[PDB]
Amino acid sequence: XNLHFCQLRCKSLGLLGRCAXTYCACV
Amino acid sequence: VWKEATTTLFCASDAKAYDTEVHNVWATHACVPTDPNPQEVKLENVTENFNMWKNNMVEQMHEDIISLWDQSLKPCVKLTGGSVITQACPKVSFEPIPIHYCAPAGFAILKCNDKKFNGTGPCTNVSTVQCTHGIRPVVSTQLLLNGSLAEEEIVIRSENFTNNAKTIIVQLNESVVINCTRPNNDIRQAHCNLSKTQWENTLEQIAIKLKEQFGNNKTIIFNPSSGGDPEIVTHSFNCGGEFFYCNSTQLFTWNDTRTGRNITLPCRIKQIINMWQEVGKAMYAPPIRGQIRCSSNITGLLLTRDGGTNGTEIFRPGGGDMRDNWRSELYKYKVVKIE
Amino acid sequence: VWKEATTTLFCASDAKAYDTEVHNVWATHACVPTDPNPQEVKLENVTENFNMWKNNMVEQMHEDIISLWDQSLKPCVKLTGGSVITQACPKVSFEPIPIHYCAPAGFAILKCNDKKFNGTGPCTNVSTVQCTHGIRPVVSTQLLLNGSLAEEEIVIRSENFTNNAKTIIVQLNESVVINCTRPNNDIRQAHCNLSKTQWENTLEQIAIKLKEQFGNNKTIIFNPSSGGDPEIVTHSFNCGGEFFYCNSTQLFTWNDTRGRNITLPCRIKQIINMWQEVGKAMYAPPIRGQIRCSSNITGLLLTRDGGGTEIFRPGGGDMRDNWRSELYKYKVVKIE
Ligand SMILES: *[C@@H]1O[C@H](CO)[C@@H](O)[C@H](O)[C@H]1NC(C)=O
Ligand SMILES: *[C@@H]1O[C@H](CO)[C@@H](O)[C@H](O)[C@H]1NC(C)=O
Ligand SMILES: *[C@@H]1O[C@H](CO)[C@@H](O)[C@H](O)[C@H]1NC(C)=O
Ligand SMILES: *[C@@H]1O[C@H](CO)[C@@H](O)[C@H](O)[C@H]1NC(C)=O
Ligand SMILES: *[C@@H]1O[C@H](CO)[C@@H](O)[C@H](O)[C@H]1NC(C)=O
Ligand SMILES: *[C@@H]1O[C@H](CO)[C@@H](O)[C@H](O)[C@H]1NC(C)=O
Ligand SMILES: *[C@@H]1O[C@H](CO)[C@@H](O)[C@H](O)[C@H]1NC(C)=O
Ligand SMILES: *[C@@H]1O[C@H](CO)[C@@H](O)[C@H](O)[C@H]1NC(C)=O
Ligand SMILES: *[C@@H]1O[C@H](CO)[C@@H](O)[C@H](O)[C@H]1NC(C)=O
Ligand SMILES: *[C@@H]1O[C@H](CO)[C@@H](O)[C@H](O)[C@H]1NC(C)=O
Ligand SMILES: *[C@@H]1O[C@H](CO)[C@@H](O)[C@H](O)[C@H]1NC(C)=O
Ligand SMILES: *[C@@H]1O[C@H](CO)[C@@H](O)[C@H](O)[C@H]1NC(C)=O
Ligand SMILES: *[C@@H]1O[C@H](CO)[C@@H](O)[C@H](O)[C@H]1NC(C)=O
Ligand SMILES: *[C@@H]1O[C@H](CO)[C@@H](O)[C@H](O)[C@H]1NC(C)=O
Ligand SMILES: *[C@@H]1O[C@H](CO)[C@@H](O)[C@H](O)[C@H]1NC(C)=O
Ligand SMILES: *[C@@H]1O[C@H](CO)[C@@H](O)[C@H](O)[C@H]1NC(C)=O
Ligand SMILES: *[C@@H]1O[C@H](CO)[C@@H](O)[C@H](O)[C@H]1NC(C)=O
Ligand SMILES: *[C@@H]1O[C@H](CO)[C@@H](O)[C@H](O)[C@H]1NC(C)=O
Repeated sequence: XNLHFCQLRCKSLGLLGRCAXTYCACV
Repeated sequence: VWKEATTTLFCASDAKAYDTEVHNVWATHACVPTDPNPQEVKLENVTENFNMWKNNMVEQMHEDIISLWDQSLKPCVKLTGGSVITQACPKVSFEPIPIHYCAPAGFAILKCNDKKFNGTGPCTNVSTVQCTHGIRPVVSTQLLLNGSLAEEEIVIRSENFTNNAKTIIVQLNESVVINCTRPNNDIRQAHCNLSKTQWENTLEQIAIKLKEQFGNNKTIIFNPSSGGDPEIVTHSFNCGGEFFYCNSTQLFTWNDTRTGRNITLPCRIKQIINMWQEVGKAMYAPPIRGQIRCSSNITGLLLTRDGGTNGTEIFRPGGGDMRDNWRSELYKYKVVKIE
Repeated sequence: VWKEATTTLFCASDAKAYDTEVHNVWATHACVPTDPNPQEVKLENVTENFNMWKNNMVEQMHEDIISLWDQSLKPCVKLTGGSVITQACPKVSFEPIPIHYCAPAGFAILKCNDKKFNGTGPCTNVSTVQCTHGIRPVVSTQLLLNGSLAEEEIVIRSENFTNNAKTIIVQLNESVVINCTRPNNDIRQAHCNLSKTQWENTLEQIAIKLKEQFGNNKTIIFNPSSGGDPEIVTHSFNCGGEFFYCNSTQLFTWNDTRGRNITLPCRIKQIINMWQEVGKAMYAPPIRGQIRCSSNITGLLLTRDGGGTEIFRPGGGDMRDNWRSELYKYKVVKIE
């Protein structure tokens, strides 16, 4: 992956979000 | 010349019909017996291009292991696309077995035997095999377990090293054993032990190979995951049918300039997991009782490098896309149509 | 280093709101006005890898032209996946206009200005542009029409020349005009005329370039299509809203040993295999009057048979290669 929610959550961490397969990875 | 082609690969294994372990059960219906008469033929004076990053064998294995898990490990609740399914969710016996992939009539599997082959480009020592070697379909993040070691030295491979978005697949040439246990008699508390000196030596040797790639003037740093789903922030894997999430901070905090004999990783067994098969979440039942223990060879790693100056490169544990796990074993193979 | 990236490209054109022609109507809603203040900036001392065969700009353009056609040219009956739809199918005015593709904020279009750039690998003369040049979205097979010419000499490009499955995109450096007419007052009978000497000269020059690629010891032969759907067996295109299927045997029967116009017999068809998606569509019979298009042949799509002789045949079918024939010098990157 849910890329937007991933971007949502990682943004909150002050990072970009990207899919790692079906998982969310922060960058 | 014979051209790369997608076909219907079939699997072979030493699965036993009398073994209720779930890989065995799946393979009993989906696979044939391991090749009783393997034949590797050297193709003299043949140079063949390979591309481990675009290999349909990987996609085929991925679909097979998805099917194995989907048939084998049923969650009590599964949430996908806002829709909920609930079902019976028995505990199972779970221990991966080696699976071979074989080409049917009209197709051949080419194998690259060049030493320290980087995964792409020309291979000068090519053979044909009827089936791949036996690959344990281990689903995990960060560390690759129970795989095949490099023959002469550590090798690192990437689709594009200069692109910080591309995963780096590390192939070790010496295994590091890791023992993970949820003790007999907090039922979700577990841990992993591995040799401190062996792991440190391993990081040191990977760092040398990263320096070879990125520049002698670089200083190499390992740091933990920057965050995301717990599946990729931790070293996650299945042991005995239970989902272990092991804190790997100690494994991935390192610099070149420097007690205890063993590294102990704290782990938790989780019931609610983000699925690797497809985007969604699943809930399994609480852990079985008794000692739950797995002893594994760490044979590789998945790493990412922080993008960019200034003289330092930072690497973190990655993974997530299980295709890279399959790729770590399938990188020397491709399928071609005999024409 | 700016990395290649997929984003929301927008289009720009000189479309007019008072023009009922269907590209104009589509562009009036979908596109902005042509950049009134274009800016090309040379990126000094930059070398950038391009890969025309994996360029999301092509996929984006494809989706846009599918939408343009889907909104604009309505068949009376459409069959996809065993399901039939029927609807009003009025005749329309149809004449492609140039469409530019532009990068939104945070992204840049890189352009490769190296001469005889083969489409992949490093480019040493790179600039940024706000938008691409204006590309007429001509849907056709075999011949590429009304495109951009190579600057210095004919160029041939392939994702892999040694792989006979890969299409060869030929970029001419001199256009050959082709005039196709369904005469005023058999309403489906049509023809195309073009200069025989110009076409023969063109084949001779392509053959030289193919020999450069495949070997001086090779003899180059052109032969007609080996068969398949009529759309790819013939040179097919839309002129004035009508679907023309032109017999191109005379264009593609050639070896290096040997009237003034070549005349290609054509037919206007109502039942077509769709290029947008797998299926078939039926349109209404031809409008009355002269239906005529005069086009510059600026490129070709070829296939090679494979197996001292190399045989080339007219190809095409996947319109992404049409877009690629114009987009090959561009890529989109994220500014970071
Ligand atoms: C080619 O690879 C095979 C398999 O590893 C090996 O036995 C053989 O010696 C190699 N040949 C050469 C010339 O290196
Ligand atoms: C782990 O490595 C040892 C050798 O160090 C080997 O004997 C054993 O079979 C390996 N186990 C697996 C599961 O690959
Ligand atoms: C692994 O490669 C290293 C090279 O750094 C070599 O010294 C070592 O002996 C290899 N492993 C084994 C088990 O030989
Ligand atoms: C793999 O090795 C070839 C040389 O044979 C090299 O051109 C290529 O860049 C290497 N792959 C990567 C990802 O660097
Ligand atoms: C590798 O990635 C970098 C960064 O995106 C890019 O500039 C370069 O062109 C890539 N190399 C290839 C061969 O695609
Ligand atoms: C792992 O277990 C094996 C026996 O199964 C033992 O020999 C080894 O010392 C253990 N390693 C650690 C780090 O506990
Ligand atoms: C992982 O372990 C470190 C201690 O090394 C700790 O700071 C961190 O909070 C742990 N992670 C989680 C998610 O508890
Ligand atoms: C280097 O590593 C040591 C221990 O491994 C750590 O205490 C220290 O903070 C690190 N500093 C740098 C600059 O890497
Ligand atoms: C690795 O292989 C050993 C031997 O089969 C097994 O006991 C262990 O559970 C495996 N590890 C994983 C993570 O599958
Ligand atoms: C680079 O390409 C541009 C655009 O065609 C051209 O004007 C310029 O002269 C070229 N530069 C060199 C050094 O060839
Ligand atoms: C095109 O040019 C590049 C760089 O000069 C080269 O690597 C490639 O093999 C050439 N042919 C192609 C891409 O078909
Ligand atoms: C065709 O080429 C001529 C130059 O020979 C040019 O003037 C004309 O504008 C071109 N037509 C199209 C539709 O691009
Ligand atoms: C086309 O290319 C040929 C061969 O390089 C050259 O002789 C001719 O002048 C070119 N024509 C134009 C209009 O550029
Ligand atoms: C080009 O295609 C041929 C024929 O399929 C193949 O053997 C070769 O590996 C391809 N080249 C590249 C660079 O992929
Ligand atoms: C094509 O039409 C133009 C005018 O529209 C004319 O000058 C030219 O001779 C025609 N060519 C042929 C081959 O009929
Ligand atoms: C190229 O031409 C020479 C000379 O006729 C011939 O002997 C050779 O076999 C040819 N090579 C190929 C690959 O066709
Ligand atoms: C195309 O024209 C040739 C004559 O040049 C003829 O033999 C062939 O039948 C024609 N094709 C069709 C489909 O009519
Ligand atoms: C090519 O461009 C000319 C000028 O706009 C136009 O009359 C002709 O119909 C075009 N050809 C096609 C096939 O769109």
